[PDB]
Amino acid sequence: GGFRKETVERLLRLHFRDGRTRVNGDALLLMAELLKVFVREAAARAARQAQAEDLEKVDIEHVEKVLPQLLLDFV
Amino acid sequence: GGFRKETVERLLRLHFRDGRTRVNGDALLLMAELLKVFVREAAARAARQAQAEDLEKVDIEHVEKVLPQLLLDFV
Amino acid sequence: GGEQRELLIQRLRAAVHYTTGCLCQDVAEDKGVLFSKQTVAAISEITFRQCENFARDLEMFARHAKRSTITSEDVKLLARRSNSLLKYITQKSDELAS
Amino acid sequence: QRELLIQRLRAAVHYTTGCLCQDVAEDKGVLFSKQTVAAISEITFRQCENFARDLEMFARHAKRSTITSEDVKLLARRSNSLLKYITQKSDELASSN
Repeated sequence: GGFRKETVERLLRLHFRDGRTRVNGDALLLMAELLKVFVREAAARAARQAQAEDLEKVDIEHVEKVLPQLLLDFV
Repeated sequence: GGFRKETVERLLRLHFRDGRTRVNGDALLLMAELLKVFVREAAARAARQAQAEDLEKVDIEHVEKVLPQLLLDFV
Repeated sequence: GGEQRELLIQRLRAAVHYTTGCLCQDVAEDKGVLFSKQTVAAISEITFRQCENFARDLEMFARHAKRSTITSEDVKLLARRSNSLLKYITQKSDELAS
Repeated sequence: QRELLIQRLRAAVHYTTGCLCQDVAEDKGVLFSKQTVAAISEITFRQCENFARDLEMFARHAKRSTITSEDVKLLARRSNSLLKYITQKSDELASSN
């Protein structure tokens, strides 16, 4: 139904700068949720941008168009 | 050129949601400094875009072109 | 050597690509559109990349509180700028541990 | 009242922005239109809402009602160069004595 705890943990560990850093179990589940929301937002806004153009197929242009606002919204 | 600590403090207080919230002295001075870097970075990037366009004059279009990325690095 | 990290990176990219594919499949049904394989892949790459900022922030938000272990409090702080999202994630969290 | 306060602060930011842009103009050998300076001033004014609310939340995160250099450094965390610059300014201040 979404991202796996182990995938999310590995994803984060990839970027930690401190060898001390750990993540508790519920933070992981919560983060898996947040990552799910972000993918689905990326997808919906790209979709949104496409049928706004009266197109049923979403292309990389639609993705590119909605990208800046999507990222600002997750800052 | 620079922001006065009194201006900076009133700017922040405008938006504080908690009545307890305060700013210490060094933080005010640091924030003034951050606000000034922000302005200069905005101006410099807009100047850089205009020059890339082979222009000696910076217009609002140059500002709006650089804004999304700028907001990406001042988060 | 360094190629271990690179293999780990292609692994994680591929795992994110699969889940992204799954999630995009759902959105394409609700919205009744089609997501080109190129689009799914791009959304996946973006998402993978975005984990760099999430991770950096979680780590620093916890450290800010003098904590080595990231908690649900840190993850909620990630959602602060958005009241609807914060509420969603806040709700998710209380829906979790309970 | 609050609205007059807002117009006061917009005007003060706008004036200070004018000064900074003149510095960048000369240094870079470009001219900034009045509208450009206006636009930058307004962006900066709007940004403060986020800066303020983040700082407040960053301090509350650490259980503090008072915002400190630490919170400000955190605000600069996204750019490595920016974080480096603010940090240095932070360190100069703390060394005040």
